[PDB]
Amino acid sequence: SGAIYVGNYRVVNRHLATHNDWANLVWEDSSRDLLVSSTTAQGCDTIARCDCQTGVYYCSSRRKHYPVSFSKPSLIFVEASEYYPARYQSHLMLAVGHSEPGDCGGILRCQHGVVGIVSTGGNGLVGFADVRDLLWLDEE
Ligand SMILES: N#Cc1n[nH]c2ccccc12
Ligand SMILES: [Zn+2]
Repeated sequence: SGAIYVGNYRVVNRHLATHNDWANLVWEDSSRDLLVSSTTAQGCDTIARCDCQTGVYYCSSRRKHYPVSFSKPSLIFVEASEYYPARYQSHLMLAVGHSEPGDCGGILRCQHGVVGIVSTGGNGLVGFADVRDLLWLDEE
């Protein structure tokens, strides 16, 4: 689990979005595993605007932050999951690291701020849904 809170936006994994998230839907992309909902409270997170390929992510299944090198956001084939069929996920960044299903929502961060959230795992890889292209998260 986990979310990004920026302005009046809550960014979550689309497959973990709650009734409240869907009732307050701003934007969702199935191909990216992202959903953004509106919030009444002002969020404190800053989104990275950059093309960093290194950062640190939080891994709930290890209670650890790990530094990683990750690929630029791409269209990648993602095996079967208990929350998705085998399919192509877009805007996905891969690193070598540990990721189990409950690690979804762990934040990847660089010096510029939040890069994305854990979205995929298995085979010793961790996949992160990029948010840095969603420039609209940064105003109203
Ligand atoms: N987990 C974690 C964090 N590491 N660095 C941060 C900076 C701002 C907010 C949260 C964190
Ligand atoms: Zn950066």
